[PDB]
Amino acid sequence: EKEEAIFRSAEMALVQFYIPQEISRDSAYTLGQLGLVQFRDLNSKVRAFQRTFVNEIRRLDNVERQYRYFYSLLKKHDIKLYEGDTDKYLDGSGELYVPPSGSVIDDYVRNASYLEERLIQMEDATDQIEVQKNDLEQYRFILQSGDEFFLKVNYVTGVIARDKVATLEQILWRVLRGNLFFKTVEIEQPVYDVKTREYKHKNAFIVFSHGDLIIKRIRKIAESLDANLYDVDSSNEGRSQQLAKVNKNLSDLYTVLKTTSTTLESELYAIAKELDSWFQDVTREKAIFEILNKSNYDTNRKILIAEGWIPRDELATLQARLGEMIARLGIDVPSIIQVLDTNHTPPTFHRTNKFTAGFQSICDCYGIAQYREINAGLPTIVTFPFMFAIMFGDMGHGFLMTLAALSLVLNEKKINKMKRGEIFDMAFTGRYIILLMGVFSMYTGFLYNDIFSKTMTIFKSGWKWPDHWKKGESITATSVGTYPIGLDWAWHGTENALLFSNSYKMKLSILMGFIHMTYSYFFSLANHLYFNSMIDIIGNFIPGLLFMQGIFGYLSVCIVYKWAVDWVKDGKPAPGLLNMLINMFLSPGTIDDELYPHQAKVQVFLLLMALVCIPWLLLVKPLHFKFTEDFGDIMIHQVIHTIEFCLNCVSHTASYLRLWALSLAHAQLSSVLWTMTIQIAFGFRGFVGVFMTVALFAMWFALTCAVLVLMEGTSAMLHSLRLHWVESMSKFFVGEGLPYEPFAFEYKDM
Amino acid sequence: TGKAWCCTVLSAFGVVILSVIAHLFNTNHESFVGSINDPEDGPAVAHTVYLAALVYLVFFVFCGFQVYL
Amino acid sequence: SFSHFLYYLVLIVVIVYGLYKLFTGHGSDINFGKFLLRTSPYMWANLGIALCVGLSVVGAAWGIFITGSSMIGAGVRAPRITTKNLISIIFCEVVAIYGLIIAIVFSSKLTVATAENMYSKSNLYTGYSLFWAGITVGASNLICGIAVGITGATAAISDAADSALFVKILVIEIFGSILGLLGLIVGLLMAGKASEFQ
Amino acid sequence: MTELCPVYAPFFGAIGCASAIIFTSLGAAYGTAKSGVGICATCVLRPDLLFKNIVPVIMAGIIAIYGLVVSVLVCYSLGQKQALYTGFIQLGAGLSVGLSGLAAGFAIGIVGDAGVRGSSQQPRLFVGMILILIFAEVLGLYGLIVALLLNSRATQDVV
Amino acid sequence: MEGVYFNIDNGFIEGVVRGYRNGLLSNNQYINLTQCDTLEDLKLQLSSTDYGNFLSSVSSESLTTSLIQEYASSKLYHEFNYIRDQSSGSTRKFMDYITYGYMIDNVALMITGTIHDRDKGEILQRCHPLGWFDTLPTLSVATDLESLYETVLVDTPLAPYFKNCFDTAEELDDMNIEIIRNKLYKAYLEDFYNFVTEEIPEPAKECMQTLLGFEADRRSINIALNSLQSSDIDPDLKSDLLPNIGKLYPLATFHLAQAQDFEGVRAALANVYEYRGFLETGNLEDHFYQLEMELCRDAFTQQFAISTVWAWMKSKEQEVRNITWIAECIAQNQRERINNYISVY
Repeated sequence: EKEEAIFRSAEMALVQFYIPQEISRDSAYTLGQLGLVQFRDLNSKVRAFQRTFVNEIRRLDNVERQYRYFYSLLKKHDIKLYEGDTDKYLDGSGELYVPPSGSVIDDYVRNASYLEERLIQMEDATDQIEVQKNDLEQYRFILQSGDEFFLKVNYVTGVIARDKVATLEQILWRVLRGNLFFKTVEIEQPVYDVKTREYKHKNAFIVFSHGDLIIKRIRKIAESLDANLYDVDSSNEGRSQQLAKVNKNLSDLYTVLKTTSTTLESELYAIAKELDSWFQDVTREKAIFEILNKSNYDTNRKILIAEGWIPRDELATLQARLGEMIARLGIDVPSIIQVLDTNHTPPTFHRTNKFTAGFQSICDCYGIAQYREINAGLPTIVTFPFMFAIMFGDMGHGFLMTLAALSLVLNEKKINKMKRGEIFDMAFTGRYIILLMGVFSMYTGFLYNDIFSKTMTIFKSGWKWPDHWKKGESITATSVGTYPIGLDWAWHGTENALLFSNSYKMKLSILMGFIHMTYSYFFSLANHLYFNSMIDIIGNFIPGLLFMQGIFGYLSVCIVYKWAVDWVKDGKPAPGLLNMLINMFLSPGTIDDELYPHQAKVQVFLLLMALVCIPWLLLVKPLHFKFTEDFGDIMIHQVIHTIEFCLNCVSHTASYLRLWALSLAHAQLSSVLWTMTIQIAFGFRGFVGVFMTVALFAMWFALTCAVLVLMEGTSAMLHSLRLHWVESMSKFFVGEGLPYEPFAFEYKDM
Repeated sequence: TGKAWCCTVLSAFGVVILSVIAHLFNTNHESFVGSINDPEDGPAVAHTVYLAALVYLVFFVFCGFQVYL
Repeated sequence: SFSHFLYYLVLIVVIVYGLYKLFTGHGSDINFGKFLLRTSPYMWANLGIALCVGLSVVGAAWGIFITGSSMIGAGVRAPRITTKNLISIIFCEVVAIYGLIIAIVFSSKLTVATAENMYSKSNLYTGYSLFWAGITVGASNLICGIAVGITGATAAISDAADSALFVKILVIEIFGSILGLLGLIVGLLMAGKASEFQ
Repeated sequence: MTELCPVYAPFFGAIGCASAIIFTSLGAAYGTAKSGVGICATCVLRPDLLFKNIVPVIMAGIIAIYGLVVSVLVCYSLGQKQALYTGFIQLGAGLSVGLSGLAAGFAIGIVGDAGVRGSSQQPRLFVGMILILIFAEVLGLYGLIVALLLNSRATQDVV
Repeated sequence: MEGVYFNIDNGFIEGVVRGYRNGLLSNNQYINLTQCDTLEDLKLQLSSTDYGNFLSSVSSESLTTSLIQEYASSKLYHEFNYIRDQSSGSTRKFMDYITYGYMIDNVALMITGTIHDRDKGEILQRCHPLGWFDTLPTLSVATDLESLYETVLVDTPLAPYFKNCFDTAEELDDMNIEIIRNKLYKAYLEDFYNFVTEEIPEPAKECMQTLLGFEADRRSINIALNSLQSSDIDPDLKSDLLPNIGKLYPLATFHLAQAQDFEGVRAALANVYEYRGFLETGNLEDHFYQLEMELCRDAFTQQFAISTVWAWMKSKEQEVRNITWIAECIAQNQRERINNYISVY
């Protein structure tokens, strides 16, 4: 049974293949069909041109260049490439398929070369015919111009690109000064330059001059620019005769071009029906020969030594498949699999699924986890959606996003089958991400009592407004209870509502961020335990843990305790926790209001603990290394880490206030949109009122889905990513791992 | 069909929402007619929002039929 | 330059006005003390809170563009740096959060004073303290952000050049990122003995 | 005109309602202009990215939205006989949102231009640009928030 | 400071240019190229660099040293023109100023071909693409400078640099082309130095002043040494060719103008300590290229400077030459001088 590799990377095994040469080409093909072995470069010191399989790779590169020329021709002429072979090789299933024979690859190479020469000569002939046709057509257009064109040899007539006609006119004016008679008429249909196969707008230009030297100078000036000059006799009868001659020439050239293009298109259609298969087959052969290029060819023997990383659970499968290959070949060979014990950084492999793949990609974008290190995707599966939800907190927007994600999830098969754009592909891949974000946003908005900027009144409020009051009279409510779930709806639209919401959400963000950083730090502890780094536990984990606790965990505990204490009933002032924390450093031992008994002594002790832990974290590990020039590197790294950690506690606690910031802003923008868009509709009645309601709700929903669901939603999704990449993964994620990219065959699109 | 899909989605979202809003107005919910700045009459705003919801329902049914065909 | 000409004209006008008041026996008519005493401390406090947040944000944004523009250019060939040097962009955005924090803390002192106790010793002191503490925090965060962004751009380019370089330039950022912190601390010390307007 | 509520108190709040939109619309215009220049330079080669390199021009507009929100909240707290404290608070709330949005826009522009120019070459950079752009945008948010908090005090406990 | 306002427009430019720089071939890569036994091996080795699949469309039989040089140069010029397509304002003017030298070079190649009756197609193929202007092929019509300027070069950005080239005779020849090309590079370099001093901010103002002073010094030394071969030229005429922005100016440039022998040039360069051993021994061209590479390397130590676009173009241009040189030693099999590939990065 394959181990689950989501909590930690899959256990990796290095394996030597002593691949016999006579079956090497086949062996690689199986190792590429499994898609499980990540081969090491044993010839890393060998130059690219000095490697053993360089010539075969060069042959395959030439074949792929010829195929890339064939594709270019298939795109120049509007001929569709016949895609296929997606299910021919059963890619990703791990099942073996008989590879192309060496004779088949030789035939592919020879046919590619032969088609290269044939297509080169056919394209040359077609291009010559096309340029002749373009020249004749331009000459015909010049001849067909009205006599007024030749009214004002005695002149130079030609065709020149519009982007050059102004330059030509300016140059001719300068050459002839004021004696310029440059006429130009636009050619409606652009001409195709075969040299670039580019559509260029052109003008028929005529310049009148009498001097033979002046005429020659004008012709040279025009031809220096990409202009084609033509001879015209200026006589209507003679011009018509020349036009008829050009028409006859074009009639012959049209048939010649038709025949040549018919042959060329026949060849291209023959190629198109099989080009994809040839490309897929040659790219796989080039791929197996690059893999073998990483092997050490024992010249004295006839075996290639290939070192590859494979998941240990997959190891047995590998052997089985190799055995199958032998059973297919019928040859008797020595042990082709030999597990190896070497101190080489194994690749990081996390076994994911359609659910965990999105979050694993989210965490991998930052970096690849160290081998068998605590994976940040498993905790992000929940923590990235919920930190977003805190930043979002609305049942309406959350429900809209949940439905948007459900549209992708329920139709996941159909969307997977079709092609997707980059933005749509990203949205679909993170479809479960967005589903969780929407669900948790609904939950948080329920706790915030925020649905489309409005509040729900499910439960009896804990506040009772005065029995009677007059219109406009400032009334204050009295606490008769506590709202069971979520924020009490009593302070909806109240003057002081914002003061309570801000306090609550600041404290919520602080507590949640501290809990999420403590969880990450204990993940770091788990990493230390797994790698048996007791020195990291003693000199890195415990000191930093004490430093962060004594300050910010103490702040969190004080927040909770202050919430749990009835100050008004107890007759004690409500201490300011921010001023308590500030005085805990700037003025130790001076407490304006006593939160709890012996507060001053405890605060002094915690400050002393942090001030002792800073030296602890800074010195214990480097000194342990010294006592057992590298000690210099250890000391420098420890100093940097300690400064970073001490500053990061504060900068990370302050940063998680972005949860409150974005939640508050989302709520305020939602309420403001409600007031601007749909609240006005309630002010108008009748047909006007109904139309205003319809239009204003249309605008409100458009701005809610656009601004408050996608725009604000994207922002909150990306501030959740930083709280994970910078505040969560800064605590335990060493990173700098080797991504697992096993040698596998995949359809390669041209 | 994209226009029809967008319109029918925007119409269901608005049939449901305006029906709920009209029900809250008719029941004189505090969150909707509890403030002096809020509309003085609840049932009349409920009627207007109900008519708007009926317009959106007509749009929804028409665009759903268009999507069907 | 038009700006330099305007500066010189303003200086000359100020000098001439001061000399006219001084010579005519009315030098005391230009009374900065009366201006400070009679200007509402509310104006000073609110200007301090607005300039704190705004200048902290300005430095954060100024650094984010310097670091962000050099990360993007360097990531064309070395996209691996994009996430690695993003810590630089967090040192630029953290000064802003300091300013915001200070604004929150200083806004707690924006109470409403009574008419008679408006220009008192405590209220004038609270106005001056919250104006100058906001100025200090905002300008320190401005400098720290612009400086940390300039270091982050260098760090991104170095990381693209060689990965091992980044950790050595990040240290410089850690040196710069503290400069706003110090300002923050000093701000908290300025407005420390300031009280809500009463 | 009361001691606490002079006739010139509405001057500051009206200048704050204006400052919020004027400076969050300056920043948004700067960002939109530079991001659009980048988009026009890139989409000549890569039109397929156009309806996805529009993000910076969408974030700059969100800066303008943050100051249309602070402006509309500050304009409804404006009164003929509103206290000088309220006027100063409304000026500070518009100075904060407007300046923070200017900074955020100026940064959104410079960073969106760079990221659209680089994304036409390295698509993986699009994620980098959007992340650097969400931190330029948050600056403006932080201004709005301060502004919002300011307005939560502008009219309250005020005589 | 340099960093504050530099990245508002040139941050992406400097990042991309510095990424291009990181792709500059190192000494180890040059040695690996040296060991290549064939142009196919050279292509394979270059594929491992940031050159990558730049010859992937070239068949084995089509691999030639000229083709490799053309493709590497085209890659460099496409990178340059892209960077220009991302630049604006002062940087666009700076990058346009870099192209004006290639244009002066092309004007001389075009007019030199017109006076030798060589086909315009080959003459335009050999022309530097960066130095292209719309009317460059039209210089293949006239011989006298009067017609060429009054018809072509007045509208080009080279027009301001035609203020001392009219003195020569109407008839035009190779010596007159060299005189016109040196006058156009003197006026250009003085204009590009002024543009750097006034508009290009520091430390790209100092870096670009140093890199243009080196260019002017190299031009002056080469002009003097070429005039040495000629029977005699008026020292006043020589002074009209020597740029007036370099370290040599105004003393060493003067002494070079009145210099009439190799020892005269050596005496002139003795005073200046930056070019002591250039004429003492070795190859002068190699000495100049090594000094240019050292100056460009120094321009890369200074960030928030657009002097790095110039330092990347001249470094990369040396790289191409180096590759070409190596390619020659591989194509022609003369490997004795293969290691003279001037490497600084």
